[PDB]
Amino acid sequence: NQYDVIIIGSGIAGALTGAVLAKSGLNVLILDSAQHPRFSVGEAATPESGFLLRLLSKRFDIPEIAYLSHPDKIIQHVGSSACGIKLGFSFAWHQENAPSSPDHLVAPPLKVPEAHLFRQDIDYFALMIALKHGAESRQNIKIESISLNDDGVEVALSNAAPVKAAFIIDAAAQGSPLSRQLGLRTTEGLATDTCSFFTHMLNVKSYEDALAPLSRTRSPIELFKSTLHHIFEEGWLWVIPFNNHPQGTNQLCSIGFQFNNAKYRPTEAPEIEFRKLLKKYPAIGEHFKDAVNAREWIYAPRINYRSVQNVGDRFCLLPQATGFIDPLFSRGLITTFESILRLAPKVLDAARSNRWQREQFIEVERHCLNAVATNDQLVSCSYEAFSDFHLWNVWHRVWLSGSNLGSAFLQKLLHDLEHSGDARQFDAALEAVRFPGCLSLDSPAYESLFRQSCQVMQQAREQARPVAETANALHELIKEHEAELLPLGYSRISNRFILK
Ligand SMILES: [Ca+2]
Repeated sequence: NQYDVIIIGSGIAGALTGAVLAKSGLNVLILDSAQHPRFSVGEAATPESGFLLRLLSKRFDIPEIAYLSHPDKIIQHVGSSACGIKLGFSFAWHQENAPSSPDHLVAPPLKVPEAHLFRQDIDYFALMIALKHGAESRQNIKIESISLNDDGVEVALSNAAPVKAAFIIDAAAQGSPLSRQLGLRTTEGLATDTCSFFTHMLNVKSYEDALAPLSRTRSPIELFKSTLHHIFEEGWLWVIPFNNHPQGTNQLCSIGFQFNNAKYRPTEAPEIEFRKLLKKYPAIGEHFKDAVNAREWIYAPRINYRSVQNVGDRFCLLPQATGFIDPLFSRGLITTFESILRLAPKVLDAARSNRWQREQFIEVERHCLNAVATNDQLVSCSYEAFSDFHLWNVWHRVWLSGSNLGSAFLQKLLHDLEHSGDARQFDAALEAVRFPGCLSLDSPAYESLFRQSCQVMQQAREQARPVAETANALHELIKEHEAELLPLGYSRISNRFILK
């Protein structure tokens, strides 16, 4: 074969997959119909995504991958416009036909700052990592066909000779091109049904200046220096600044609003839907008095999908090509980076033994499809908890306790790897987790809390239960399971800023 591995898509997922494989001695070809620089959403890093990048870096000995996990390192090595800063997630709740209250907020702060990724700069830098380790890249191409054979894969291209490899990876951020032709993609059975409008803006006012200062909120973090979620019954809006870092030079702020299609369907053009949203929620409008759009609004009428399979003898779909639920909680990048970390060693074994059977990659599929299902439950139940602040306040502890447990588990895996230097042991440890794709990874007590909490929320939606009933039911579940969670005081509802 001309190449060991062909990768579709040259964003961060495809580029980092290409880098680790090329560093490990494979001949890699990255194909993309787009070209750099180009825009992309999926901007909010998490503690999980940070640890996964550091794991990728350490597992494959590529120090530059670890720069992408911390904003100071991004500023220094990628560039001063390449990120904003994030000291936590903040959630501010609103309701139609009532003034918004600065006490209807929750914001768990971080120990260590994470990044708001300016993806045009981040992704190009990541492609450069791959290129410097020997991966070939072809941009602005047109794939005529993909053929999956006994002996390999053939990709036909427009105005060029066909290219051959042993294996193909679909790392495309959108479209799921291999998923299309294989008939694997479906919306059947998903609880989440949401649309999205997104763009980048100049002169978006900070939360502190527009709505309420730190003296009024009593928040331990500036909401300006956080991934801000404005939440309400039928949907939510993100405020993700790139212009909030003291050494940063980016002027933009990412803005996206999502609707639950069961509750509200948009009928008009994006700027009209935006102005109607700000009329419904004048508190949110305070961000945008002097703001101007720095690109066209993108509308996606349904962002949710999944796939019935995602690996074969000669292929693997990375998580973005397999399934997506919603930007809420930024679970997409988490799933993506863990999947690469699980897949890459198996592709190396396969390339070195020349054995290419679906069974070799079954744990990659298991993690991916379980992650998407969990993500679907988490988000759909969250969209229901948007109906009331007190309900949201109680419910958000279910997400937080899980995520805290998952991060702690990933940190432990990193620490073990760094002190032993044992890559096989790490690969086995990640594969041996009891709940791959779930928020905790390995806590039966947490996953009991999660599953019963999700049941409470789905019943509440199906039978239109009172929000005070639903909140109390969740609160008792947290109290029941609290002893087996990290000791952060998840059950004390009066504390709206759960500190590490
Ligand atoms: Ca080779």
